[PDB]
Parts: sequence; structure tokens; C-alpha cells
Amino acid sequence: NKNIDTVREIITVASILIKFSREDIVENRANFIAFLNEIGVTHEGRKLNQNSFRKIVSELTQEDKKTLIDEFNEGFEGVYRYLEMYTNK
Repeated sequence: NKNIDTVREIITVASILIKFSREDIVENRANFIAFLNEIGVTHEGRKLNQNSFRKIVSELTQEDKKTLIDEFNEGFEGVYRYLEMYTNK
């Protein structure tokens, strides 16, 4: 029911498709989105729009921040390593 739920699905499915596979699409991040939606990644009745990042981050709490990291620290470090090394969104 959370934004954590929402977001971890974004990040993890993204991560899997970038990590040992296809980085060139995270480059031009619209290409990324539509290969990630392809999977069966669903949101609010609809496919993902990049505009809704406002609806992502604002609605998370500190509680949730900690959590996101704490539960899937493997995935946090995973993308954090990608972030500094490849390219900053």
C-alpha cells in the first residue's frame, strides 16, 4: 500500500534490466521506462509516467526512507554503486 512497494518495484526491475543486461536505455531514460513497463510493472491503472516522481518522493516519510534501505540493502548498494559509476539521474 506504500510508496516503498511502488518504488522498490521501479528500482529493482530497473536494476535487473540494467545490471548485467542493458545500460544504454537508462541513458535515455524514456527507453528504460518502456522496457520496464513491458515486464508487467503496473501502477495506478496505467503505465508509468516520468512526471509522477513528485508523487513518488514527497509521499515517502523518514520511516520509509530507512526501511527501503534496511529491508533491501543489497538493492540499495546495488543501485548506489551503479549511480556513482555510470550516471546520475
